[PDB]
Amino acid sequence: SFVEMVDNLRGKSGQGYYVEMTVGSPPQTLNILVDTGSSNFAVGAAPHPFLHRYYQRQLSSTYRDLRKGVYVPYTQGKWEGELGTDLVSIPHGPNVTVRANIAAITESDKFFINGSNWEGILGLAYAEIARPDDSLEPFFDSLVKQTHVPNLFSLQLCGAASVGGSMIIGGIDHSLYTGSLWYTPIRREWYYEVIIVRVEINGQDLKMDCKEYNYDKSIVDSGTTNLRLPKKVFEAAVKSIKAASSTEKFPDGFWLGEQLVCWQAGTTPWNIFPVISLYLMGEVTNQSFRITILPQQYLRPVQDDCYKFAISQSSTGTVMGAVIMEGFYVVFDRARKRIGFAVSACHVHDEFRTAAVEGPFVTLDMEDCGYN
Ligand SMILES: CC(C)CNC(=O)[C@@H](NC[C@@H](O)[C@H](Cc1ccccc1)NC(=O)c1cc(C(=O)N[C@H](C)c2ccccc2)cc(N(C)S(C)(=O)=O)c1)[C@H](C)O
Repeated sequence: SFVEMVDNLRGKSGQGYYVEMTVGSPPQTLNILVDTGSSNFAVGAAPHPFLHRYYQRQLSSTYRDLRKGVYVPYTQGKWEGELGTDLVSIPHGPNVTVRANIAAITESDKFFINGSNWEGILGLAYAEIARPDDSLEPFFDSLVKQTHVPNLFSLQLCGAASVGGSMIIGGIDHSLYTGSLWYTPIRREWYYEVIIVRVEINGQDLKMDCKEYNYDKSIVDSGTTNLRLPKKVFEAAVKSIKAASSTEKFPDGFWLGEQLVCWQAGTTPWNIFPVISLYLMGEVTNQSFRITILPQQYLRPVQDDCYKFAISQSSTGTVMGAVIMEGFYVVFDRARKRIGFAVSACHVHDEFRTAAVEGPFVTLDMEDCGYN
């Protein structure tokens, strides 16, 4: 069942995790970026400098035009295209074929990435944020109503120059994580929004108003590279990581992601970089759990060893991107309106520290952490 889906994700470092899919009749094989931070299924349908191949509706026996246009803007990049429907299949997924909506991308800007090796995007979030509007069915909703595939999927993103991982569609593969799964409620169903109730850095409470962490939302977004934080939080955090690593000095544009930093290979001072603990709302009253991330997650690798600072500011709330998701087995349990976290089988090691998921913790007034 699920062993066929283990390792069905590929990618280049810093360029995104994709899965193999086929569209149309006869089947057109395509690499599709897996994005929990959006809800449209789209593929390049026109020649592009960065695209090795693209979707051809002309050669599809099954393609149906919807004669509606569509435009989709992300934080990074944008595109427009022609809405249609076609048969879609997942080679290393469940043994099924569904008719799903597909946006055929004819125009785009700063969206496709050179060398990334993917030609499309699979938005796995809810209809509420689908473009043009919620009447356009997202892929996973189509898959669930048309088949007996359970309303659940898991993502295990394995970090660094080739990355890989697993998208378990329809279930939970217990050989891919250690310890117990801890679950946080999905607050409402648009993005996969969660509520962060406490933040620690090297075991010291950031001591911020709970609400600041979730202003105006906090989402789990596999389509985003970084851990993005609200301005006030981000400044609090950076001040703390600086002070921890003040033993060395970096140009200020490093903390902005504008510049790299290098160390002679094998001498990277991981110790002076702190661990970050995010506390998430739990399932029972006054109960939370924490996930802890190593500097090996937010110092992304680019003779020597060079790194980019992968914590950034945001004006759309906290975005728990690949930085957080790598090294965790993440269960998007839509059926039970919850997201599970567990230490990944491909958690990446520190000599004297480890990524963790721990509970139970007690946290009072967790509902006050939510922003309205
Ligand atoms: C459709 C609507 C619901 C709009 N939704 C959204 O805007 C929300 N989520 C965004 C994602 O949907 C989209 C989908 C996408 C876009 C472009 C290329 C590939 C994939 N992603 C991004 O905007 C995005 C991408 C990157 C980035 O570089 N990604 C590469 C592919 C990657 C590398 C490694 C791991 C994962 C992804 C960065 C960023 N950053 C801003 S950063 C430098 O990490 O701080 C943002 C947003 C966070 O609020």
